[PDB]
Amino acid sequence: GHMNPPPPETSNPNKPKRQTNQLQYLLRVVLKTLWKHQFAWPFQQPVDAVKLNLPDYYKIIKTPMDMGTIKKRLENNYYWNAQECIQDFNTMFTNCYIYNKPGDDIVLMAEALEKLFLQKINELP
Ligand SMILES: Cc1nnn(C)c1-c1cnc2c3cc(F)c(C(C)(C)O)cc3n([C@H](c3ccccc3)C3CCOCC3)c2c1
Ligand code: NA
Repeated sequence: GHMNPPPPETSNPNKPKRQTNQLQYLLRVVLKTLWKHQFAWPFQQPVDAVKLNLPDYYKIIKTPMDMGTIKKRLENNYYWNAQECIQDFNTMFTNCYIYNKPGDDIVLMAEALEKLFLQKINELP
């Protein structure tokens, strides 16, 4: 009846690459801190709508994003500007709030990670 879309692209080999203080901070400080949070595990890979039986997930969410994709993107120097990476983290949180309702365990988890994300991102060098 329903299948998953392909996961987001994690490499852009025809684009030029660079290291900046903000991109290193996004990988080694922001992503590293969120990845090891007690409630990070549902956000470390794309939503498997097939395994989780969510046939409406990819009908409601057209810009899926997850930390596993952000991690691979940062490791492949996918981002040239730190604001592109920040936008992917914000898309991941906004998708969770769009699909789910307050009081849902996944939302409580998302709100805790979002608080930690905002604390580290507000200190962006
Ligand atoms: C939905 C949704 N919307 N945004 N996100 C980011 C999600 C999301 C993403 N990944 C997982 C996920 C990955 C898993 F591997 C497992 C296993 C197979 C081990 O059970 C469960 C997983 N669930 C559960 C879940 C929530 C609602 C409906 C069905 C399943 C959560 C997990 C946390 O506790 C509460 C229930 C996810 C929800
Ligand atoms: Na909601």
